[PDB]
Amino acid sequence: KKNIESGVAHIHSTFNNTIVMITDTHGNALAWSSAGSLGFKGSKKSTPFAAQMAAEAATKVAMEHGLKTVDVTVKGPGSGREAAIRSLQATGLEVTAIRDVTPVPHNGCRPPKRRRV
Amino acid sequence: QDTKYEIMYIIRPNIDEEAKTALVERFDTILKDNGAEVIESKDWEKRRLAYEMNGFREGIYHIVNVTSPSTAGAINEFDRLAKINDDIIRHMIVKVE
Amino acid sequence: AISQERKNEIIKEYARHEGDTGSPEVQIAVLTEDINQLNEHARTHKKDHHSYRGLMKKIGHRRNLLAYLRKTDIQRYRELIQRLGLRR
Amino acid sequence: KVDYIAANHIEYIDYKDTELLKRFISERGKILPRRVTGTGAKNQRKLTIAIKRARIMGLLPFVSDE
RNA sequence: UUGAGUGCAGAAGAGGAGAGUGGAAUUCCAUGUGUAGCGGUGAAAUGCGUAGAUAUAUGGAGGAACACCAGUGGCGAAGGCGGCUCUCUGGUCUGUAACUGACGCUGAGGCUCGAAAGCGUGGGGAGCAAACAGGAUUAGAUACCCUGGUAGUCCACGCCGUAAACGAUGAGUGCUAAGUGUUGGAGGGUUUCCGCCCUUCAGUGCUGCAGCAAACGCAUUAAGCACUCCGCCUGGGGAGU
Repeated sequence: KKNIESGVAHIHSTFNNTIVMITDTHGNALAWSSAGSLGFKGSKKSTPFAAQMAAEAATKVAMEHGLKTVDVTVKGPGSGREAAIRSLQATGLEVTAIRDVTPVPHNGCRPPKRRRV
Repeated sequence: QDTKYEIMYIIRPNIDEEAKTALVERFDTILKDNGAEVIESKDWEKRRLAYEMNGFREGIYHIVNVTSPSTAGAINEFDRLAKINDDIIRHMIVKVE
Repeated sequence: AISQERKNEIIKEYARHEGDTGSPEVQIAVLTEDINQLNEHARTHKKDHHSYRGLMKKIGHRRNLLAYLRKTDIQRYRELIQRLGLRR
Repeated sequence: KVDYIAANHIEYIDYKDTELLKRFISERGKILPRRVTGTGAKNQRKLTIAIKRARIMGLLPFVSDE
């Protein structure tokens, strides 16, 4: 519990799912939330409709342990991070640092084949 | 003619005072002991680094000016002795124009 | 290649007379020392292909000059090949 | 009508003049092209090799997004 | 001495080989935090996860490739060459003229170089992925789709010698309107010239007279006017057998 009350949330998104986890300043974990974990199936996990309620189910368990301020970290650029932040503001947080760090190479390894569709 | 080879090598800030002069004078010996001719070998700047190396985010730079023909062997010997040490971190040898 | 020290050595201890820096007896000794040093480089580094083409060009041009001089005076040609150590 | 550094004759980049050299980088840690600064042709290559020397000795980090 | 070469003075440049080095990113391993899913599709499924996954911070291992600079930019005879530092070394351009004095060009036979894939011997595997396994689609799918996965891709030493190896335009030289960018120079007017303006050399694009062409088009980097030398063609298949 311990009422750490100042942490960083992490928004990780694909083209078919997203995951939000609110962590500490380490960031040691408090609570995660996943679009498949909230009952969705199939392709619907791409839309930001799951992002709002995933952010809500994260922040409830988060500020049961005491939470005031939060920072934003964005990975995997798609549709999820557009509405995850403004839904994350809605249940009472203090968003004050927004960054989009993407794991970007400098041409290290090879990407796979194209899709002949 | 000969060349001119700068050596701007990174010195640890957590050394003692005689360690600095002893190390600088020792590498001046090993440049002098194989025919190479140093001119102006002074300390440069205490400086914080842009990022660490092991934990050293701060350091003290240095500068020399040695002139020698290419036929000698101390310069690669200085490279071999510099890479096996620890108290010097990174050095670069650039021709002077 | 050669430095200008050995260059200016051999272009004047082998020149015909004053002011000779053409005079094809000079150019063949210049090319001779050049192709000896380049041959030693090719023995050291044995896949520097892009300088071996320059070896080919130099030896061909020295061959053209050497075959020129023999169609003017065979005595100078014999004196040089007994003097410069070539023509096997 | 575009910017340059050839008015003040910095004839050699000196490998150390990193306080003047801040003109030709960015926040994220990249290089402004010649379409941006309007500098010279060979001056661009000199500055390019210069700051690639400078990135190695802790005078500018590769990644600066913190 | 006008062609053709060495002077001396410079200049540019991912030209080549050899030796070291830098950070990011992926994969693996260790540690902490943290629970029910992760991953994938048009839609699903195979698959991995309570033997604690995915995710997030800390380190440790190893291989491969060099983010912006990057431009119809550069280099080389072509194939090709982009992180950084050093040793050997090839080639091109600009000035100038004392010096050689026609020494040139092309070049059947011969030799050398020559992308990937492939073969032999010895190393290493981070990704990627022929052959192959499984799931899916379909009337059927020995394919396209998804999950895995060896040889290979890398280095050293030998071999083979092919491509849509293309500008599908052989090489050397001379001559024949302009306009416009740009790479590297030299000269003059002017000048904190670093800009600018005029003159001129070598590349390198774009548009367009005459001229050529069956048309498309080309056009001082000719597919125009010509000379020198080499290679090749003579209906489609049969067959580069």
